[PDB]
Amino acid sequence: ALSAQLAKDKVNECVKAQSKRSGFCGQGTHIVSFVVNAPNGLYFMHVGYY
Amino acid sequence: TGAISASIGDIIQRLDVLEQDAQIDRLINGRLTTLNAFVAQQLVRSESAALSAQLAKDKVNECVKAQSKRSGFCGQGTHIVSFVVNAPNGLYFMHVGYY
Amino acid sequence: FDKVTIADPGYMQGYDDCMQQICAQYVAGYKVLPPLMDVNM
Amino acid sequence: YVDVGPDSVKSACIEVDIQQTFFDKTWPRPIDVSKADGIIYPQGRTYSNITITYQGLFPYQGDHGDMYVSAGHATGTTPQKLFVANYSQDVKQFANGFVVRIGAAANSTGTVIISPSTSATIRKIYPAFMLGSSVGNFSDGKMGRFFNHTLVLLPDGCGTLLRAFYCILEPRSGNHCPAGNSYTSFATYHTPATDCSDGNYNRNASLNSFKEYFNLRNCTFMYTYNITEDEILEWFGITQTAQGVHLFSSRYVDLYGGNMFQFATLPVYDTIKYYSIIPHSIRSIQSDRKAWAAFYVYKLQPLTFLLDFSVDGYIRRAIDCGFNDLSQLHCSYESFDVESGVYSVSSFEAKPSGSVVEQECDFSPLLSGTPPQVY
Amino acid sequence: IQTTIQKVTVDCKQYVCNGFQKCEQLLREYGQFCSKINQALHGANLRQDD
Amino acid sequence: ASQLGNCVEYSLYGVSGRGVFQNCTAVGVRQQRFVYDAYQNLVGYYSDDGNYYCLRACVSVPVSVIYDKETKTHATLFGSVACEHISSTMSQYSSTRSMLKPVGCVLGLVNSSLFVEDCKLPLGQSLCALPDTPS
Amino acid sequence: ASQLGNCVEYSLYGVSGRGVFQNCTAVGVRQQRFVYDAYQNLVGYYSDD
Repeated sequence: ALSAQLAKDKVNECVKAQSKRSGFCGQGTHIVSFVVNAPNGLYFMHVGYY
Repeated sequence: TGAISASIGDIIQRLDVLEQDAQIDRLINGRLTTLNAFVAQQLVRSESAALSAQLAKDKVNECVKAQSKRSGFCGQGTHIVSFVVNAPNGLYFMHVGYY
Repeated sequence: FDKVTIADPGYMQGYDDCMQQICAQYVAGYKVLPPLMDVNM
Repeated sequence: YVDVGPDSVKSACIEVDIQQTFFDKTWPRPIDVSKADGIIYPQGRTYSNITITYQGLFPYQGDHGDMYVSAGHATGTTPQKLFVANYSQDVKQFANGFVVRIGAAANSTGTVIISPSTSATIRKIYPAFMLGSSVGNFSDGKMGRFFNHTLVLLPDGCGTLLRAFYCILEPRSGNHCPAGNSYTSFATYHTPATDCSDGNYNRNASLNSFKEYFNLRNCTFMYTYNITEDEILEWFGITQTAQGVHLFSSRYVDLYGGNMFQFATLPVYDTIKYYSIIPHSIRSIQSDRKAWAAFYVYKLQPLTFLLDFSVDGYIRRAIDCGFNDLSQLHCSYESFDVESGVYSVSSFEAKPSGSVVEQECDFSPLLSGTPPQVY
Repeated sequence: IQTTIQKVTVDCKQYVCNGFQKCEQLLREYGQFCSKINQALHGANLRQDD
Repeated sequence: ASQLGNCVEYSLYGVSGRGVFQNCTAVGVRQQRFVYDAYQNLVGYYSDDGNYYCLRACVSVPVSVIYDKETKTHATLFGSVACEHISSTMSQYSSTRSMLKPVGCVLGLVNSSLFVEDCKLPLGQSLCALPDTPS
Repeated sequence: ASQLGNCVEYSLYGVSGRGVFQNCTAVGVRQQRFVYDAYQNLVGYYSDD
């Protein structure tokens, strides 16, 4: 349940919203993220800059 | 609730003093075992409560203080104001959400 | 605080409030401690 | 059996005078756990500098205990009657044994009891006991007769030997004598002008003054212990288990510190339950009377102390966990030091009163009818 | 947000032994456990106050 | 002999317990000498020939002590107990105690404590709900 | 059986076990001749006169 709360925040912080943050987003500057389901949870594909 | 658990195995009325020590030893062992269990559970609940206390502090300084201006669920829809009141051993939050 | 059902422990009266008739004083082991702060504060 | 010298030749006893009021005095020196007074170290094994909690036979803190006390009555040139309190009538139980404080009034100016206006400097004395398992009464009727073999412990030699022995007591039929007449209380004496002479301390005075009153038969064992003369506070203690009857002293190991260590186990296998003290007095002349420190008796019972051991391993501090709520806090945490705060302690429960209980040979046939004949 | 849990301290040797001397002796055989229980509860309450 | 002792000690036909008997109302068939309440412990009405003695168990006074190591000063506190429900060295009660040792009635009776006048920083050992008991 | 071996097993009056010995400077009451430490086990002393 705690990590599910983290999942809700992750989708709002990285996927639905943009970056402009240095902690809850993909390595380097964060450009976009995608989600797909996975066994027992979600799966995150943060896309960054380098 | 002891092999015989009659509120005191041989409270002062049953077989002999020598047997009394054995039954009371059995009853003591577990009375102490479930007291240790109680303590362990209290520790677990206290640590969870401390993590959530930190969460409530973050909530007071984030949603309540400045406008959240945050994508975070806080408020369901755009967040505008949020008020706090005391609740039984807890903090109750009343976010205002634009729809 | 009303619509919640808190049996209540009892401070400054709880022992006599229970003697006139929760078991914080009858089992004589578990004692609820007061919560560090007044409702007013 | 081993003989401890034959009987006496006297057929009459020295007159004994009872002055309980004179003996009674205000001298309150209770056992203190802080200074580790009346504390017995575990004799089988030793412990290090670590401070721990050790479960054993102790006297409980602040116990004022049981007190006893004076030179005999006399004339300027001749010693006469002896002043002794009526200790014979009172007999106390021996559930776990007792510890004795000895001569803490040393080196100070005191009050000569027999002449309450007169002062002298206090010098310590060594107490005697009788320990047995059966008690009765003398032929005069006074309570306190020791019947079964009795562990009668006796100092002597003006304080240079301790006599211990477990004999049958058969009293003597003279005047002032216990199975005799004019009896008030058994006692002892030594004659300082003849036996406390410097370099010539005689070693049969108190034995003589004990066999004046009783005749000992069938005695099983007896050991002697040289006693060095000083003015230093010391303790004694007697306990009993299945292993036998044990004795304890402060004289050998922590003489200047006051702890207590076993020195002799006597081979008694009778559960001692009763004991009485032996009253004693000094046969000095009126010009040469001195003061003689009151020795005190403190019971023992199973308890838990938190004991401090110094680096040398002597106990200089303790806690009686049973006395005061703070001591229970000191007993917990395995340390004297406890942090400032609010600590819940054991609650006080209600006391039972008037235990309640909930729960007709008809004479009607006798009441009705007409009586039949004797046949 | 839940925030805090109820603070309770349990008396030791009064819960386990109804108040009989025989039972108290058998317990002082074990008497370290009561001390640890009390220590733990006191520590938890102090931390809750903090 | 009378069932309504209203004192701690009591012994019933089949069970012996510490009670506080009182005249009460409307509970039980009366067929059974003792009436249970969903537990082995029994509310025990009906032992008297005809009376509602709804009983309780014994009542123990919670006690707590403040070491205050800095000043080495102790003041014992009684939990939610009344200012007058105890007496110094009470003979009514009987604990790991061979010896022990009305100003505060806001939380519980504090015997060896005093009373303050205004506000002292809530530091140090402190107390519960509101008192802060400075040394 | 004497002080020839310092490093391994020993066996005293009523107390036996394995140890390593040294002539440490001085700790204990020295009259009863075992020194424990807050536990069951012993710091040592008197495996000699």
